[PDB]
Amino acid sequence: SLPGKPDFDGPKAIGSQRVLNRVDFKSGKAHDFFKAYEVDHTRFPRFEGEITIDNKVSAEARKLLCDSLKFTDRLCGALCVIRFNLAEKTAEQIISILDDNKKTEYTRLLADAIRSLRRSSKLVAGLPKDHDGKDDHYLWDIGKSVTIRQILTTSADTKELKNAGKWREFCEKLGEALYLKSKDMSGGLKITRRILGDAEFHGKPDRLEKSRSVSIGSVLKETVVCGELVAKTPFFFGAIDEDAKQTALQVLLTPDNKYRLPRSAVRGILRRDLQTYFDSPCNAELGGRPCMCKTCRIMRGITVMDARSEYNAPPEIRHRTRINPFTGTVAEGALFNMEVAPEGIVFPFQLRYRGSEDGLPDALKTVLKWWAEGQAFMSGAASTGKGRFRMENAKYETLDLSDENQRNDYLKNWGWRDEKGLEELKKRLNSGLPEPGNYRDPKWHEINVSIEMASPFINGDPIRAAVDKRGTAVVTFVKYKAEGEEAKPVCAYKAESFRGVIRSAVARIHMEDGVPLTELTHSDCECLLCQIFGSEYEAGKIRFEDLVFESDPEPVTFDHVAIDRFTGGAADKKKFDDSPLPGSPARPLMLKGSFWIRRDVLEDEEYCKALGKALADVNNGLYPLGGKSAIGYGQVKSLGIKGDDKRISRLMNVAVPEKPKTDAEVRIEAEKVYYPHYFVEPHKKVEREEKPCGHQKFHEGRLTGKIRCKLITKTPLIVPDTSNDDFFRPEYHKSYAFFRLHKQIMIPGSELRGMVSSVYETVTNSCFRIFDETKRLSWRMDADHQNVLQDFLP
Amino acid sequence: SNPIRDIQDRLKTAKFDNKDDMMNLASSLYKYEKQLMDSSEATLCQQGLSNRPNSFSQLSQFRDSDIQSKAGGQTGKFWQNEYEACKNFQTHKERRETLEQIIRFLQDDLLLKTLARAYFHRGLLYRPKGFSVPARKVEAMKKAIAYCEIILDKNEEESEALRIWLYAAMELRRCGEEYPENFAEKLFYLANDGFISELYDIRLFLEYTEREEDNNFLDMILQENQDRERLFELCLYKARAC
Amino acid sequence: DRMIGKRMSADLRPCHGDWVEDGDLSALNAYPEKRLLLRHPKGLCPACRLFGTGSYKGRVRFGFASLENDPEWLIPGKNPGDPFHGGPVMLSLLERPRPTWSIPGSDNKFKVPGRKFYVHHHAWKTIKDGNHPTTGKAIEQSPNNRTVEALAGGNSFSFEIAFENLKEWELGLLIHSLQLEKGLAHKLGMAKSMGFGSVEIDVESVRLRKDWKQWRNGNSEIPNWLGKGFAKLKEWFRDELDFIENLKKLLWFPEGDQAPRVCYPMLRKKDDPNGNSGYEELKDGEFKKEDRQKKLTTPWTPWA
RNA sequence: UACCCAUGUCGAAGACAACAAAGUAUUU
RNA sequence: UUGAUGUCACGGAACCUUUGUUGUCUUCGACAUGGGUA
Ligand SMILES: [Zn+2]
Ligand SMILES: [Zn+2]
Ligand SMILES: [Zn+2]
Repeated sequence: SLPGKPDFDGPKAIGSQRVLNRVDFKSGKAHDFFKAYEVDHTRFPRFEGEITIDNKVSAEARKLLCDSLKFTDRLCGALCVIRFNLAEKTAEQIISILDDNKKTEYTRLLADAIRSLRRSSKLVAGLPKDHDGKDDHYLWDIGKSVTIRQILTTSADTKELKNAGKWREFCEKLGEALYLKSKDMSGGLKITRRILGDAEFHGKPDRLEKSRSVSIGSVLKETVVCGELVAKTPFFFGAIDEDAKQTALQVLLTPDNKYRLPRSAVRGILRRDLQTYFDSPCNAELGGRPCMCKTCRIMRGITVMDARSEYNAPPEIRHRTRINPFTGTVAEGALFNMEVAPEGIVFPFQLRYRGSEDGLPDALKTVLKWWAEGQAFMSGAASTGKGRFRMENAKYETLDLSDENQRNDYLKNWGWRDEKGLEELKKRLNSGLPEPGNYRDPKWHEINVSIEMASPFINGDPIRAAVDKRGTAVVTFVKYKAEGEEAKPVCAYKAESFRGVIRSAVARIHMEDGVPLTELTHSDCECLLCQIFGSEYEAGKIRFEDLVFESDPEPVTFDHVAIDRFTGGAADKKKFDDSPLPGSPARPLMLKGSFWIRRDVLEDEEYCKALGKALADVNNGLYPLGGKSAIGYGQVKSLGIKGDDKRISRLMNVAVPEKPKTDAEVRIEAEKVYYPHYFVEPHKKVEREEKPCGHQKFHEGRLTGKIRCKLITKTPLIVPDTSNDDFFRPEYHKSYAFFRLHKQIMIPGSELRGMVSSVYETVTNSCFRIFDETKRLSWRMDADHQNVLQDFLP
Repeated sequence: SNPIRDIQDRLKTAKFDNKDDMMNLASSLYKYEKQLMDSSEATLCQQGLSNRPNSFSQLSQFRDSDIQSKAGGQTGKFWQNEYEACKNFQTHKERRETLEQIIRFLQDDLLLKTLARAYFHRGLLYRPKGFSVPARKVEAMKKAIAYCEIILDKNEEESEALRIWLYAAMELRRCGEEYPENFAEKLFYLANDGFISELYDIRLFLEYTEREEDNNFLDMILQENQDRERLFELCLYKARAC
Repeated sequence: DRMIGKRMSADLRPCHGDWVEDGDLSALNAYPEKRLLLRHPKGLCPACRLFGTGSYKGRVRFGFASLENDPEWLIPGKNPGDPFHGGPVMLSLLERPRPTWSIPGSDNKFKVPGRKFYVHHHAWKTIKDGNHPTTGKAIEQSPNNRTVEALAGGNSFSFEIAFENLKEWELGLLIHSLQLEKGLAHKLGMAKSMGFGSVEIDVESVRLRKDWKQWRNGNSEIPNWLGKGFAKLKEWFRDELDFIENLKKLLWFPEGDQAPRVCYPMLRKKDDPNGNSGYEELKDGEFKKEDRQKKLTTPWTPWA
């Protein structure tokens, strides 16, 4: 029992319930699951009790008992040694401000943004101003009584919240409260349940099993391996807190918010890689006598430490979405967010093996060599590049426990498994690893990628935009790398987005029985898209990592405005801006990275052909990267790969007529004066179609290509650089330069799109695409008795 | 399919006092939502509804809480009936899709009873292979029992809920589980009802016969009609009764 | 009594638009079919099919244009040692358009008149001389007007358009909307009403994807696409293509040393040293309410 | 309950609309 | 808060599928205010 027998409110007061699953080896997907409570040893390290012994018990029985207690090394699933308030008030206040000022539509955005502040209270001082540099920003100065900015500034200066952990706790609780308030406005928090397959499955032991005696022999050795597992990519060990609703996908943490590499996952990955080495799945069910296959016999000798990190900063939050292939737009309901653990975290690693062979079995030596070469794929979400580790600084030695002197030394020290004994054992481990005899190459191969873009790029994050000092509507993605306890930001292109682009490129040009792979449901399916990219029933065979930019460019901000087609001025509320990375033909953006492909895919000429065709079309410029490609962003100048031995990359490689003379006649009278604008009256008939052309394939008979154009000025042209309204300095008189990108005179694509769209709308007699329908006109009355004033009465 | 057009046709016909009108309208709206959630090719339809003020008024009246919740149970019952009619013309995949559509739609005693029966029938599709039973079979039967117990907690005389509960309890026993508790008492209530509603009931009255050692209901079984597809199974029950 | 959406035919309202009908559409906020009350019963018009909507991605992409040669500036830069920056020009006041002028009253007689286009003219010469386009008086700095760095005529740019799954008539009418005709021009950029921003576009090249490994030159097929485009317009509208004629008359560029005078009236004629009527005089003379929508919808109708 | 006008001044828009999680075969 | 001549649970990777994306010219001229005189 616990010393002193204290009491607690219930099991959730002392530990957390966590799902533990069972993964089918061949499909790579979970077959079933069960749950248990885990209690952290740093909170409850110790239990105490008594053994009562009769006086007539022999001395040899007593010796055997004491030695057995020292030899006993694991109990209740854990290695062991045997010896002998503010956030509620703030939420209420902010909700009252929002509902008093009729700004409740911003509740969700505020909830997500405030959550983002959990990593540092200094971010409060950095919150954006308005476009005039003044405290009238549309979110943070609501209530301008006190504003939200003032409430947060006061909270950040409260001495109780000066500790970073307390600030993180405050931000998290406040974000959750505002999230739940925002959910009430949508009719309450409601989540779709699974029809079937939602119950736990517990192994059933067999009571008709027969008894056996087995010798195993007196030869018995223990090998100890020590080292580090280092995160070379971000990683994701999934675990949902049922009481935390705001985030959809969540990472496993310790109660003091350190990152945890759990024992269960490490054992599961070891068993998976051993079956990969032997190349034979284990079919055994839970219960009955122990399985005798070659993998289970090794796993019965293995021991591994549960490990945690020194690094304890909050996780990143990633946006994720799914695209409907027919419309080219987000699918219904397909917006969700994900916690991610940064790359660079370091975990202690300790493995032990007991057996009668003279060392580690040859299969395990091969697997540990695979891990030392950086192919420890350990965590979930592997297909989008999460969870690749390298085993570093490995050391080992073997202790012979048949030797009575060694065995007594071992018993005297509890096998050197506590911290101090471990720091003594490490003084006698030998550097390196034992070399495998029957070595087998790793099953995954790395392909290096380099992409060149001659245009601006954005991979949008609006939440980061809501809190960054720059204050535009959207900014590009960044991610963080750990160093010690420091976090460093890097601009990147998400692994998920790049996977999506390549998958779309492959699917749109292949068919199964004459149907595009974009249109299939993929039940009971064997198409190449399921074979390469996976499905809801099996894991994929290609893993994409994030791509990073070379030479670290700095973002630029562009302004935009929508034009009412009737008035010719700015449409009422539609003025906006963004912050893309600048890229141009003279100074293009350079993206680098890699993806991993399983060797049986590289060996298959058909799958290599498919991937080659898709990357050929990406290299041709048919698939831009990131958002807002309608206005010229994301254009690929070229894409090249290395590492395939050219198995994939082998596939990757009349004048225009004169325009007619116009028939239009306008007659001008030299003394008269004309109006600067006129209106074109449309035709009564607008030609509509209920079901436009789908995006899911290149349709036969229709055209795809590029038009290259020349533009010439006939009168002087103004296209301003509105990033600086004081260019000609020796409310003030504003002045602008002409638009430039890396000191190149340019015209944005959005300008040309709008200009050409107006004329195309007029030629085809289309609807007024932009038009302020809901405006209500009004006019002044006049000093007129009969027509006006005699009808208004007191 | 063009489900938007179907919504137009229903909105023309529908009046709110009439069961069939609301049944059809609810069905059409559910199918529209389903096609959106599936990212079907029907999502390319960009058209809307005509006669906007009328359509708005009729939809706003339908989406009254009591009207739509009333229509829900009736639509579920109608689908459950048509399934149990065409069950033996369907293949396994489409039997499965029908039942799972009913379950997802329904996720009032009529609703609960329909959902319990739907879960019972979804479980029946699973068959043991080798000496192992699928876990989802047990899961489905337990969920059927769970739904039944909401009704029976407040009306223990309800024959349909009681019969579904007893069928699921017998399937649990067949899967090698134990009977759920108070099986004896509920099985005694069933004998106080004393009438065969469906072929499964013959197996309940034999269980009652073997438990209470009472022969009264055996003459009902021997007089059962021979015009049945699973004739061999009925004859086996005749043999037990004899 | 009406929102402005009720002052035009329901067919010319945006395909995917806002609720203008009488009611509180929020009553259906929880349910998916709410979107069907905001969409036209017959679907998407050509420009929505080509350039896209919030629920349908577009099929054309417009890239950045880049200047080909050394800039030619309207005004020499302050430092003659640097040719890559121009000198300032000060514009007169830019104020918002008023629809109350085009729609003179609450009478249901008055519709939305049409799509606004600005005409081509050389009032930029007056502004370059530092004088107001209407009055001819010197322009003065204010917090409300702008100074800009402007290119001259004769500067050349290049850019590319990518397109996907177009019909031949769509590509034909897109090329027609780009290149127009010899004697016609587009408008671009700031201060269109002051004579700035006349530009002309010419196609250099069209290339086509045959399949994943072959692209081919499409310059030969341009006339065929133009023919199908005009045949499509005939199929839709038969002879009554008057909106095309009015569009051409507003795109017409003055040539042959022609010099139209184009400007807005002053508020009252006492404010104008040229002696023409102002808005307060025009509103019951030539642009009287019963006559205004006809004159505004007739290209190059003079006001003085 | 008939008649009549008078004065000259001034920036606007600053994001909006949509999606806010959903799925996840056990068999003629 | 166990019960004793019998516990492989270190006998089970929360795993698998999903592009923060679609639509939008940094544009632009007539409008404010409420009386006064018989
Ligand atoms: Zn095994
Ligand atoms: Zn497939
Ligand atoms: Zn349209």
